[PDB]
Amino acid sequence: KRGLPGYDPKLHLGGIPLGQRQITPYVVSSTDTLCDGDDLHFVNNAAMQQMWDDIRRTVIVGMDLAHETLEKRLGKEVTPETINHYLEVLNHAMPGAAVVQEMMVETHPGLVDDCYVKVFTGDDELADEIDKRFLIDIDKQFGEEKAAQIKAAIGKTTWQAVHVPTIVVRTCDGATTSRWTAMQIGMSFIAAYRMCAGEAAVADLAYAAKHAALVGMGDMLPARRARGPNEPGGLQFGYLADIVQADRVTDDK
Amino acid sequence: DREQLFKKALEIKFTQEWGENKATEVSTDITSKKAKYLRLGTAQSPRKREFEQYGKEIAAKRGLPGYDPKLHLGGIPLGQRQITPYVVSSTDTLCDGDDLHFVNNAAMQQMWDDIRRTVIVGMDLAHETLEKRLGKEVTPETINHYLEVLNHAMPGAAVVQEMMVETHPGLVDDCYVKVFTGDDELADEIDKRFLIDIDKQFGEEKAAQIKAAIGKTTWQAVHVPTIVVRTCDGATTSRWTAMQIGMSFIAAYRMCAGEAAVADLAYAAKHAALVGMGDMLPARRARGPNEPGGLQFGYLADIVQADRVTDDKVKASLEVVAAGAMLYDQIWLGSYMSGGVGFTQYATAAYTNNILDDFSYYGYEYAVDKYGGPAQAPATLETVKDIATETAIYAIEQYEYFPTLLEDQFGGSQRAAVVAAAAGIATGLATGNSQAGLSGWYLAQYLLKEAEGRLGFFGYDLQDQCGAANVFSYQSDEGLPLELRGPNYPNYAMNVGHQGEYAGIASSGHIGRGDAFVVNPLVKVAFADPLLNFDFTQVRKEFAKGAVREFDRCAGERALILPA
Amino acid sequence: AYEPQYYPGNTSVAQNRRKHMSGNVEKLREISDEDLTAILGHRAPGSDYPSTHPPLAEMGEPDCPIREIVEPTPGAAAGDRIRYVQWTDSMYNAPATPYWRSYYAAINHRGVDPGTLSGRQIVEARERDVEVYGKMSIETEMTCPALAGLRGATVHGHSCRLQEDGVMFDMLDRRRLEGGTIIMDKDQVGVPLDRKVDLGKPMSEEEAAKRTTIYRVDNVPFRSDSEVVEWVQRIWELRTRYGFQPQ
Amino acid sequence: SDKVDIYSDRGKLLASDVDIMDLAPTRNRAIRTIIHDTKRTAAVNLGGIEKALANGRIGKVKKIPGKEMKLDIVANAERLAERVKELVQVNEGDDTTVEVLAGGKFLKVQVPSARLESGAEYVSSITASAAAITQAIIELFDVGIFDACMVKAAVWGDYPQTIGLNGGNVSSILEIPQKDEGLGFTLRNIMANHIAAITQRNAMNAAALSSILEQCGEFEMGNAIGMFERHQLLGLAYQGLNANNIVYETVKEQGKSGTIGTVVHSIVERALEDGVISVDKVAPSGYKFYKANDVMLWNAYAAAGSLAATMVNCGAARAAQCVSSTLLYFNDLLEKETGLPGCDYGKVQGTAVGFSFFSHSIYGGGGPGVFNGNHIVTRHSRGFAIPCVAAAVALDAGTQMFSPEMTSAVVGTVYGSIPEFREPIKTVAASL
Amino acid sequence: SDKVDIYSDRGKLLASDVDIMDLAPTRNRAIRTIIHDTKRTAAVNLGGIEKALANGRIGKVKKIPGKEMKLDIVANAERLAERVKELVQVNEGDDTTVEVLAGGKFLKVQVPSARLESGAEYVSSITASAAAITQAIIELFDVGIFDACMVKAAVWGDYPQTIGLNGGNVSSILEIPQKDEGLGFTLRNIMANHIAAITQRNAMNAAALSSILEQCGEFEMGNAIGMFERHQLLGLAYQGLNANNIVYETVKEQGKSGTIGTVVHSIVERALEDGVISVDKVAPSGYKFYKANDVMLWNAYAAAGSLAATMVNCGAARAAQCVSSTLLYFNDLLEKETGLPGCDYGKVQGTAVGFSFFSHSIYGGGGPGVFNGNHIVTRHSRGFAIPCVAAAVALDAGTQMFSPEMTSAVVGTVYGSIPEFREPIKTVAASL
Ligand code: F43
Ligand SMILES: C[C@@H](OP(=O)(O)O)[C@H](NC(=O)CCCCCCS)C(=O)O
Ligand SMILES: C[C@@H](OP(=O)(O)O)[C@H](NC(=O)CCCCCCS)C(=O)O
Ligand SMILES: O=S(=O)(O)CCS
Ligand SMILES: [K+]
Repeated sequence: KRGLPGYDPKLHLGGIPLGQRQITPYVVSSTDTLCDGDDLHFVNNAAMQQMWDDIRRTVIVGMDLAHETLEKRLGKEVTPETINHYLEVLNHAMPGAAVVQEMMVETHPGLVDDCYVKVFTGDDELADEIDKRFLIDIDKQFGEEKAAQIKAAIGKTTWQAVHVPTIVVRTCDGATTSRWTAMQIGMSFIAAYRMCAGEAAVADLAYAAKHAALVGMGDMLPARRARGPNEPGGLQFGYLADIVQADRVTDDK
Repeated sequence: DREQLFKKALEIKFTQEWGENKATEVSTDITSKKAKYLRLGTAQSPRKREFEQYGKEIAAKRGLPGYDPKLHLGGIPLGQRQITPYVVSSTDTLCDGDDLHFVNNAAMQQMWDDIRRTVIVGMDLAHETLEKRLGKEVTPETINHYLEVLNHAMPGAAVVQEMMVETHPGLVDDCYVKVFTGDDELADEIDKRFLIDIDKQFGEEKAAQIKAAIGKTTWQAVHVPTIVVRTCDGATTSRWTAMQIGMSFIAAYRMCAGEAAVADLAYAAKHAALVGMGDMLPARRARGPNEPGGLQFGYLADIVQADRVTDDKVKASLEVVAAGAMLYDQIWLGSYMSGGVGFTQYATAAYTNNILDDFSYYGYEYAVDKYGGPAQAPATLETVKDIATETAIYAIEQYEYFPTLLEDQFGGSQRAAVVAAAAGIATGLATGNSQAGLSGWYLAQYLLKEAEGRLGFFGYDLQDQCGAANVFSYQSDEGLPLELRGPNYPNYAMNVGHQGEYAGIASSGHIGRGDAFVVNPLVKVAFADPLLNFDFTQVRKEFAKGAVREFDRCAGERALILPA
Repeated sequence: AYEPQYYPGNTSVAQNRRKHMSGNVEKLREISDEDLTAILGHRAPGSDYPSTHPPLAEMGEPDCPIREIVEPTPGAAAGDRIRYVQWTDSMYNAPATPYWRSYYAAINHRGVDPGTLSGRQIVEARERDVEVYGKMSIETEMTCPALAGLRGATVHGHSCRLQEDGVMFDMLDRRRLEGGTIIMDKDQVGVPLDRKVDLGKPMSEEEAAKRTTIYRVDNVPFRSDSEVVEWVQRIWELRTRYGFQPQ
Repeated sequence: SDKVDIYSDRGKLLASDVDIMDLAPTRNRAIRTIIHDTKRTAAVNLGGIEKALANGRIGKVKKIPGKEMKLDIVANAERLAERVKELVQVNEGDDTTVEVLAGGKFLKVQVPSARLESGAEYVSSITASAAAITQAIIELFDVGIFDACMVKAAVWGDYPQTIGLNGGNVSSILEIPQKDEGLGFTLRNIMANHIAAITQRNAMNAAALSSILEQCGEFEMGNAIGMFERHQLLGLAYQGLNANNIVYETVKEQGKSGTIGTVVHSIVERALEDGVISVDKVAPSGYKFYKANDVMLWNAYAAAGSLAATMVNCGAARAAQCVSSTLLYFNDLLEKETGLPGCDYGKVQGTAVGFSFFSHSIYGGGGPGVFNGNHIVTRHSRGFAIPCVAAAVALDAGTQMFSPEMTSAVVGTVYGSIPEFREPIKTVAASL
Repeated sequence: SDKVDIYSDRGKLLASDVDIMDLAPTRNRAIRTIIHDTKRTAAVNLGGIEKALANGRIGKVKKIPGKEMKLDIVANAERLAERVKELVQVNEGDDTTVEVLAGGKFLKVQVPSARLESGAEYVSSITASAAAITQAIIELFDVGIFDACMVKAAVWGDYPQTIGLNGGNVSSILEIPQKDEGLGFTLRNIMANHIAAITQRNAMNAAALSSILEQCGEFEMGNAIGMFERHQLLGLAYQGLNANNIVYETVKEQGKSGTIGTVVHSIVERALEDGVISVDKVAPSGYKFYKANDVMLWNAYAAAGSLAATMVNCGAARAAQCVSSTLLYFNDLLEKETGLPGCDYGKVQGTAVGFSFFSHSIYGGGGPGVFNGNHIVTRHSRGFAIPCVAAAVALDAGTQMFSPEMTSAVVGTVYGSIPEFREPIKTVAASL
């Protein structure tokens, strides 16, 4: 097709192709799946690419400082009703859809249906008032002892588990995620609380989402292997252990 | 009387029905200041109805809602004003503005991937290493064998070890390496399948200029797989390239597969003979090489190839503006540095409805008549003041003669980018000096502010108010020729409606002079290649193909490894 | 002594720009204090201005020589919250232009935070101070109630074609021409009010053309005000030269 | 030669007939001592170390279960300060200092000059302090081999997985060198909130300390060579050090009823009276185009005016946010009033345009307090914008969420305890 | 208290009964002067500026057609040096120096102490020099407003689009602070090729200058506090400064027929004779497990041994590449011979494992000359690996593509012209 060659097994050194020794498959441990080693190359395995994209496209952003800005700086009341309305607006806006301006052009929802935001809180009274569609229920997901340990560590604080579109981090990079997240959090607070769409208090919400209440997957790397946040090099080993969830559903240590 | 080039597009997008917007009932006169507001909302737009329908399916499937037009502020959906299409400039394609959003346009994503996945790596130092350390002879025969090996290995296939597992060629068929050289004797012996022939791709004068700049040196134009840069990042490219160059030298020259001389080839490929698309960015907007922020404006001008195939100087400069407005405002500022709905129309203002074309042809034609021709006007502040004022005031008045033009480019930043790009490009083409063009851009910005009593968005003119003083400054972080400026030049690091237009201005002085390239002849030759997925000779035509979901050279999909 | 000159030019547009800058603007309509509070949407009409409630660690007034010689505005002295007044002005000869609403505020009002954009212009200030500004912004010739509108969000319209009735489009329909007068029955962020606020008659096309601070090729072309074009070129040239060498 | 009289934060004469060359970062003894102490002083948060140990916490959200250690750090602050001094000092009786502050919660550590003289940067203030407190705690509480890594994490945070001591308890008025945008930006990467806290919210001293640090940064950047030395020193003297009392007297004259615009008119009147500007030509309408008789001195008057306008406008509202619009409209209106370029030939106005945007939008930035001379939004002017931001932050009366009391408690207590930092105008004039 | 006798590069006594505390970067006057001159000295490549101007070129491949300005620079080096001195100096008669080198192609610029005292880092050596030469050329050729940007590009390169002066013509022995991996790495980011070129390929002086800079780096990192000060100073004295002539005499004894292994045996014999190690216990086979009577002194003998083995092995082949394997197998065999940990408790051997890999594979690195204390491959040891790399590079007779003659012509000429850099052992001993 190209008039320029590519893969050719005979270009292996000496014109001798791979497989002079028996080519054998692999059993993926704990499964009955038998596959070629090439089927486990990250390029040829969509589950592997999607695992990295789900990490890359995620940040966690606190709500408490944003709610405090609304109450103290603007004298606005924050209730379960305003939070629930904010979450509906946020799940419409986060994938790339408009909420304030006229004549906006938007992302095709069919290309960004993996994008959404859920919330969790260590405040049980607030957990019982949040719209169940958006809640990660700590008591349901973890055993009684583990749920208590999580709540004691988190305290009475509320957080947004944000997952920006996979197509965005694939076109761009992991350092896009916290910025993409903050832009649509900002738009959703403006629309849901009927703020001025661009006043001084909006910059406090931006600083909270991008910096003061941001919990990304990893920080930047130094000049020789320069990369911004949310790249594999910045992912601490304990973060990967906390991303994986097998310990939550099996007692086999 | 000169017929404005945008009138045909305004007639089509405003007075002819698009979807079910009842355009003939809104207004049939493109000069009328009044329009009948029908407030049709979502019903008028097949595109917004497609999004609404997918939003219902998504909410139902996940049990967690998504797109809903009624979640717009006040429960009032988009389209209270008539929703109109855009004509992609220089084409007959009419599309919705949503079809030009980078997320919804595969041609735009593929343009960025083709840049991101490219580096240029010299061969001379590698060949010298083989001669000095191993006493190996390098000939056209050994080079041609090396290039066959390299095109098998580069996509992710093995050449030395036993029991290697490899990338599926069907997922990486966009990956290949071509070569070019300023050594005509060597060029005539390279296997034609891999050669970028400078004499065939460029005219006699431009080919001679490229060869004189390159000298008798040889280079590899490497394009790593799109799937790799999408899974990973731009900083992967030079490393991926060096790994497979190293393997190919080992196998093709029968070196020891891992001896001290191999490290010299690695240092040559990764650092000493590497020519990437851009360097890293500082901590606040940290990124490694080959990201849009590191792409100098002159590099984008050399990546674009319209000037290589058309003698229309304005057209060639505006193909650079289209590539830059899309890459720098939509992908870079609108996603890497922000995100969400983003900045589609801040960029489309510079590549739709033949508006920037009208203003730029007007200014350039004025300058050709007055000063004689391209690159004949003196490079002085008197010339800049003349051309930029004439072009800017003409452009300012068009928004007033045509209320539909003003409604199309509804944001002041859109008007500022287009008015100033025309003034800068006309000035650059006329003087053959892109720095003169940049000075003209800032004068046009100041004229527009006093004319309309407004300029752009809240922070639009940080760089424009800094601008006039920093064009010719020689102070540490102020002075720099425009060709070497880029999205990391301090004043330019944050705001829409400037970067892509600056890429056009950077190109303008060089296009005016008939130069083969702007800042890097190696980049110019590397992208003068029809095998690249994106056609860099026709940027706007490619964006139009992507808009109507007809771009058929999108790389990196995983359909082959997903269920049917 | 020094007599301010404000801005160059000799056309009606330049004269109107100096009127807005100097505050020499005619009063054309009246708005009651409660109707102004209702349309701004910051608090219930007739209610007292709420105060800020900063943490204990920020309550202390510091020993500062500047605080001792700069008198607080009434709003700052009372500790009012920072609130805003945001306007959108048609490019079809609305009397106001965004930069000139900001110059009016910067010259004539103390303790203000003006912001200029193409489709919106804002002033943030201590609430009672922003209401004093807001009253002048709406009662004077700086506003036509049809060609301009208070919009704290969804501002689109400055550059749109006018409606058939001459009113500038508003996606949220906060104000409209209802039976011979402009009625605003939603606050500046689109929340319906429990009242109708009468902003009076629109300006005629001729009055708007005579009172506007915007240049237009079909009214007072920018090209025709030679001193303004000269002033731009002079600032551009001197900024260019001094950026190279400040001498 | 250029001479000035230096006036105090209260408009009183401190020094007469001062050559501006003697106020330069490269010649003035007080400025050199301020920079020396900026580089050698670091803060150890003992209260933070105690909480990090007791809860097995690293920074704001990381927590490793099972690593808790209940050590009485704050109650042993004096004992630990003595050991930290022994470890940080090079020789007995050298210039090392360790002072316990905030009831045992912090240590102000000043490393000896010898550590800076044998190092390339300031970072030994952080590394010697962090290593010293880590070792002192391990010794005092006899921490075993398995648990010392938790003391290490409580002090140094995520380092070396992170480039710096992210989530640690050792900090400085300065940030790590890797955060510099370019060459010579270390002294520019200091939050305006830090300056206002250090100077006790005295707006004149806040502008002075910021102007000193910004101009030390401009000198280190290479922006004060040749004719540009005079250019930057005139700005330092007139904007930063109240030369000829122009800033203070303009603010006093305009303090009761003045606005951004009346400050513009006052500055034009003064520049004309002092012979800095003159009428160039009169247009047919009567508008007077002015010429600058001394361009650099006109720039300095516009820098002084930009600060005086900030004090009048932010002072009247007692609200920091007004600084972004004040810097924009003082210079925009100055150009429209005279036909001459504004401060820094459009770069103060340009900085103010982006600064206004990034202090009122969704895209980034924040309140005025988070900005600094190394911030991408506010770096563009040659040191003439951040001194106004520092004064504006000082003048705020409870409008900000991210106030100096929230972001700068440690730096404010530690560096604010040093007189040269608290009273920079007085210190500079006295060292002549 | 620890005492040593310092011996020269030729094995001659220079100083007796020296307390190792007096050799510390924080106390030794010669080391403090070396660091002071490292920070204040920069190189201006006038030859590079000339070619860049004449061809409109920026760096190795960028070229802007139509910008050629064929200015005569090199032949005017003395006139330009005089003007650069006027611009770089702070006061007449201060400690600024400007010297023309390499027949006009280079200027050695030493900025006055005042620029470092009012700056946070060393970067004013680059910025003052770059601004000075840019201004001097604009003046000498009366360069107009439109063309000055090309003089700027010829000197500063792509800056500020790039973080540093990428493709420019002003450089230092140091790299920009943004390239540091962590805190205290600036003095560690110096190519081994630079050290070997500066010291004129004298292997002892190459190891000494590298050891001084590496240990200044370890001190700035916070790795020489408390008990670790003695640890690093013993390594500096025995490996870097030929303490008690152990390095020189081991190399002399093993120079004719010695190998990596015979150097291991010599070091074990010497450590046992000097009482540094003793038999701990004897296994049933007769194998003797040794104990370290002084762990830090044993570490220092293993550091001296690592260097002596490099000199014997790389010296015999006259080939730098042998250093990576020498550092690995000297320490691996030392552990197998004694049952005691090797130099830096496995970190010299570990550094050597990755260094061998990254000097013989496709993945990165290069020849020994490109490595440095800040390089991710070779940073791991606490300053005990790069001094051996510098000696190995010096001993190479022509096997390398990326030799000091290719990568370090500017730095080698500029800093090599300074005696303290050329002869560091002699200079350090003489300052006692
Ligand atoms: C909330 C802000 C403040 C802010 O920080 N960003 C906003 C909003 C943001 C959102 C709007 C998305 C939404 O509707 O939900 C996005 C798309 C960025 C994002 N988060 O994806 C955007 N602007 Ni804005 N923004 C734009 C513009 C503008 C123009 C619109 C004026 C008019 O008359 O319509 C004005 C600035 C100005 O006056 O100059 C403007 C303001 C504003 N812009 C005001 C909202 C104005 C309002 O209340 O209606 N943008 C433009 O001027 C054209 C391009 C357009 C951008 C989308 C695109 O490029 O397609 C969008 C760029
Ligand atoms: C200012 C800075 O943000 P912070 O103040 O660091 O949060 C920066 N953003 C930007 O410059 C946003 C640019 C794109 C959106 C605005 C287009 S006008 C960034 O994220 O690094
Ligand atoms: C050493 C360094 O390379 P350079 O010496 O800087 O070229 C670095 N590579 C790596 O560390 C390669 C790691 C992956 C391949 C080896 C796996 S054992 C990098 O590219 O930044
Ligand atoms: O309104 S703002 O100018 O802040 C942002 C426009 S996208
Ligand atoms: K990617």
